[PDB]
Amino acid sequence: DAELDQLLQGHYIKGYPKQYTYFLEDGKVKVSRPEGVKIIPPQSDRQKIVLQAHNLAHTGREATLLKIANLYWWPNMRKDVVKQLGRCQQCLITNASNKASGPILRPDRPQKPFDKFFIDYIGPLPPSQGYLYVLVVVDGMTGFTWLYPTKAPSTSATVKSLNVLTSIAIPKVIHSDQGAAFTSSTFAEWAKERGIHLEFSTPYHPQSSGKVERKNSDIKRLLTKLLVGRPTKWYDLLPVVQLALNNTYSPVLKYTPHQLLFGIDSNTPFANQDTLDLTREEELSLLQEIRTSLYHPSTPPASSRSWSPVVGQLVQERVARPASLRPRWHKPSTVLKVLNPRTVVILDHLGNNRTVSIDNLKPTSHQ
Amino acid sequence: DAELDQLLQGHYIKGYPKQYTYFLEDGKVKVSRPEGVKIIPPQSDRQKIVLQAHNLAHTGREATLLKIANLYWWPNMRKDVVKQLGRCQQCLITNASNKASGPILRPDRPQKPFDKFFIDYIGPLPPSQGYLYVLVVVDGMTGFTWLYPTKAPSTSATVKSLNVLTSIAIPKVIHSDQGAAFTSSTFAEWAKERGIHLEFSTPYHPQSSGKVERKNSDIKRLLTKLLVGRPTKWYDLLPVVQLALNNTYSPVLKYTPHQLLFGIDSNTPFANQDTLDLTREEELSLLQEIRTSLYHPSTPPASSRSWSPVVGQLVQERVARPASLRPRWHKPSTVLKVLNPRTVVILDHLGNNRTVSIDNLKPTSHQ
Amino acid sequence: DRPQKPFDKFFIDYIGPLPPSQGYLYVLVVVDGMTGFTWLYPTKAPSTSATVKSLNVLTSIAIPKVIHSDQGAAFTSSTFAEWAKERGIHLEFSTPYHPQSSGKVERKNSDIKRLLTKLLVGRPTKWYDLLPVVQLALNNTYSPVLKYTPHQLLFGIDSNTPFANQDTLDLTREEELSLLQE
Amino acid sequence: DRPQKPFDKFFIDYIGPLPPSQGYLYVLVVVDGMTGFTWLYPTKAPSTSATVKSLNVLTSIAIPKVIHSDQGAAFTSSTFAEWAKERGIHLEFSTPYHPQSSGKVERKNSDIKRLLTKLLVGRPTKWYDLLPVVQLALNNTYSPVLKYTPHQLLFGIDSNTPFANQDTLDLTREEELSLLQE
DNA sequence: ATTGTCATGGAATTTCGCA
DNA sequence: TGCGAAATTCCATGACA
DNA sequence: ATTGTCATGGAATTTCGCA
DNA sequence: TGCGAAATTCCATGACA
Ligand SMILES: O=C(NCc1ccc(F)cc1F)c1c(O)c2c(CO)ccnc2n(O)c1=O
Ligand SMILES: O=C(NCc1ccc(F)cc1F)c1c(O)c2c(CO)ccnc2n(O)c1=O
Ligand SMILES: [Mg+2]
Ligand SMILES: [Mg+2]
Ligand SMILES: [Mg+2]
Ligand SMILES: [Mg+2]
Ligand SMILES: [Zn+2]
Ligand SMILES: [Zn+2]
Repeated sequence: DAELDQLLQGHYIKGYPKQYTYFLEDGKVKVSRPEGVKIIPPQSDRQKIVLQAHNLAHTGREATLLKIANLYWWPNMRKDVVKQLGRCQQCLITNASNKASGPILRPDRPQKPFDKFFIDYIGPLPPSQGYLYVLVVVDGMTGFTWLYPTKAPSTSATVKSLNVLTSIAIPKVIHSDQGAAFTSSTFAEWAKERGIHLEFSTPYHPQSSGKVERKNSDIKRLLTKLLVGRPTKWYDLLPVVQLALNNTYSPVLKYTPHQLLFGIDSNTPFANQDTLDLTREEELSLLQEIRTSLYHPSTPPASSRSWSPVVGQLVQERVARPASLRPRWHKPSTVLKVLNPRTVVILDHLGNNRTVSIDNLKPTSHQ
Repeated sequence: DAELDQLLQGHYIKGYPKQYTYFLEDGKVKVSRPEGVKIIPPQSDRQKIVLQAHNLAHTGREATLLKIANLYWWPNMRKDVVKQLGRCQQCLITNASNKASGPILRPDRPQKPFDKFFIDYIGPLPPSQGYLYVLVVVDGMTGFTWLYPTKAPSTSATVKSLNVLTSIAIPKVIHSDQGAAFTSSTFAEWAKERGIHLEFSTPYHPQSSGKVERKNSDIKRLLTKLLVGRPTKWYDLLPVVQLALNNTYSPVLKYTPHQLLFGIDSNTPFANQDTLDLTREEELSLLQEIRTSLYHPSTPPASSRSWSPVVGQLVQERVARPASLRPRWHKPSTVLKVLNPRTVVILDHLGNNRTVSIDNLKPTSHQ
Repeated sequence: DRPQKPFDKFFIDYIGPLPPSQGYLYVLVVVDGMTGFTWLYPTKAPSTSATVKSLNVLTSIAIPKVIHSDQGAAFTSSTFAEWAKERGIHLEFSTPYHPQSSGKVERKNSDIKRLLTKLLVGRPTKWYDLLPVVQLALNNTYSPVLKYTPHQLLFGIDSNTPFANQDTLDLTREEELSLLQE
Repeated sequence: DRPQKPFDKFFIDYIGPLPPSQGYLYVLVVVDGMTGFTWLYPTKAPSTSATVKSLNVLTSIAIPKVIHSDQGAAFTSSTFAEWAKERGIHLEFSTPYHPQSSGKVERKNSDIKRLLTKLLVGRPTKWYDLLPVVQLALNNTYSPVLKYTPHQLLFGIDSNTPFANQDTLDLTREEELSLLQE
């Protein structure tokens, strides 16, 4: 009001260009701009004006400004527009992100067999012999896979199947998602009794279990092909598929999961006979070098508009199972630690510490 | 057998390199290759060998060859491998495509309002006043949207709502997907009585209705923001959202759907007053030029490994709702006509003519 | 002075009571003062409730600066006044017993009352279904003064339903006899 | 001659009948002739059916070229012969009453029968749950001849469960008394 | 017989106010 | 005739089941 | 406290057989 | 020392709820 008073008489005020005639009409300070005559509201009224324009349809920066520009003008209008957008809780938790996640990590292949198991459940499937699910256990280094049919993705069925598997060898680490069968205290006690470290993916990020998930695709693809024209009796096919996939060549590796595990084919069709004249000690020596020379992919190029997490940054976790007409994003939270360019710890919306993937995060807009 | 007979004595046969010693051992013709000693099977046995290797895990070109190469060798092995892959019905209908669709078309914006309506249903939603669905009608040229709550995505509810809409004007064409409400003979008769041409998207391709689908996103996004912290009573908000979105600026267009339809704002907040001194005839003249100068996007660049349809080509339509462990692709079919680089007519797997989008097609591998 | 524009002034009035058609008895007539564009809303009473209910549909498409009506009870109520004030609509009333609008609006309301009568005869209880086609006819009628139809002035385009054939708008001799009996 | 390899020859035999543990009475013992690696499968009978059922689990992981056994009924049946022929497995039988395998296999089967006895005492009806840890012990036992454990020869790596502490494998004086009573 | 669309906010580019 | 800053435009990102 | 993966088949590149 | 063709490698595409 006092700022606008000195402007009407002709005195200069920073932000208001001098080459325009500021006059008074109908009790409102106006200005003759190239687009037309606009009302210059006092500083004390500009926040309320930006709010009324935004609240019409909760529009972003430009769509909110085009409304205000129809009637008003003042120095640095978008600055006041963005200020309100960053304070509108409804827009922050409902709008989508326009910044992609940084490029994925390609973690090193486990050095030895049984160094790390990946496990996951497939199902529910068509009922076969009373069974509905399949426990899939993939050795990270070899890709060798064990299949176990179960009636439920339960901890009890998981333990019974893994006790049979661990008859052959005990793994260092078992990696799984945060499903109910693997996060139960009963499963943790089972792993501790056997010296097995339990590793868990970040929530709602099956890419972290991409080792098994990819193997799940091959299992279903083969089961589909074998069941074409037949009723879906898959129970008796699980041993067939397990053997078939474990002895299938990976074209980029030039080896099968069986060969990476044993260094020699068994009495299967088209068994490789190259190491026939070598001794077992010479055969294992060649196997130890084959395992270390395997192809390993590198991190892909980052997309043109990606974001990487920074300690202290305001981020928002995606809502797991959002109800109809409910926001897709939680309220803003702060990054506590950056474990890797793709994984962070945040101060959760409940007050807890949470370890999440950036694929389920967006950086809070407008700072 | 006779071909292999002349090879043992040293005579040259095309395809078999001369610089290798072909000998006989254990009743089988063998050869000393750099990789080792391989069996050369007779021509009459090579098809059965490729089949047994493929059928182990129904593997592609290289994974099937790496099996055969462990024991056998003959001229142009991959040629015989690919020949079997193109005949294996299970692989053709179960495997995924590795060729992306050609770039999308950006069809011209309708020249006038009411030239083309796009319609679609949103729902089911949380029960609000007994209503579960929303009929969304978007004018293609303006983006102006009408909202109608219904108890079901039915033809009867669609007709009752459109009879109210067509009180203001009758459209030339109504475009919709192939939902039950829009494909019923009752709806076709309703449109014919009013001189309205019914246009339908290709099946299972909501991109073709992208005009409404995109508007559906804005409707749900605004309804979400307005319902934050409140129970999802959306029935009384549909008129509010309809008015809010119809008067929202499109930042790339610099106009609202209301302005493109009427050429002048009504008594809404922040109404534009630029054409205040013009007459209505001068205002409509400016509106007629604004409609013709609107920004129109162009077709994006094709991806590095895209495919475009050719008449006579063998393609496969995606299965609509594939059951568990069932193939994702129909049996191969022939392209009859290419309506546009993104739409074709095929001789359907039942014997009918079908108009499909290439997004739901894959070119049959191995010709 | 500023030229007249659409949404500058809406003229509203009630027509009825009419023979019951699917439960409705009245028609709320809304005419835009500049274009002559007409909206017809069937109500069950000439009440503020039915008026607000029907104008909420219209004001979800466009909001007038001014609404003009007579001193009817539904329009002079404090409820309807609060309704108009919330939407920034200025209410403007004609003098009691001195109904005043404009020549274009007067003639437009004449056409509506006459067109309703011509189709009420023979089908007096089916006018609810006919309200859509009645609006199309009224809004695609050529205006002798402006030389443009209401549809053309509101949207700036020609219409997909041009009404070149004009109903007589007068009752034929057989329609007069079947009306004096009703 | 070609050096000996894993999966060249599997030696199978039945141990039992044993005290019932969760319904099972026998243990089908499978030993790889080259590595000494041992698989233990509990069955309810020394029948061809139970043998095929347990070997189907093993042959879904690796298939031997040759299976060696004695002239036991389950192994000389025409059904088990058809089963082996379908998987390309050559059956090889020792002379009746002249059981013959190999020194490494003979000693390995000795360790299994002795290790089972040492844990049968005290818990005679709970050996079903102990079969996993028994296989781990057998397959991580240091071989004096080859100077490598069966696990190391089969996988070419060290194990995450090395068994440095060796059970006495002989029955203590108190275990002998609690066994003569059973 | 048919066909993607567009709000969004950082970044890239242009325009403005002044000299 | 050019500077710093504001204003405008650009456009990758994601979601419409 | 944790992290994508890899079969697939045309295309691009290298190797082979021969001179 | 270089050619045509076969063999190998490359890698974008898509799917694991
Ligand atoms: O969406 C899932 N996969 C789909 C999927 C998507 C991307 C990818 F790169 C790999 C994938 F597999 C998925 C789950 O969402 C899930 C949940 C949560 O519902 C609990 C337990 N297991 C789960 N598995 O196993 C899943 O695969
Ligand atoms: O998947 C649907 N949308 C999702 C969707 C995906 C891509 C896109 F670019 C736009 C989209 F909207 C979808 C349907 O699948 C659908 C079906 C088939 O179930 C019948 C009737 N309507 C339907 N509508 O409206 C849909 O949006
Ligand atoms: Mg899972
Ligand atoms: Mg999974
Ligand atoms: Mg639809
Ligand atoms: Mg839709
Ligand atoms: Zn907002
Ligand atoms: Zn196949």
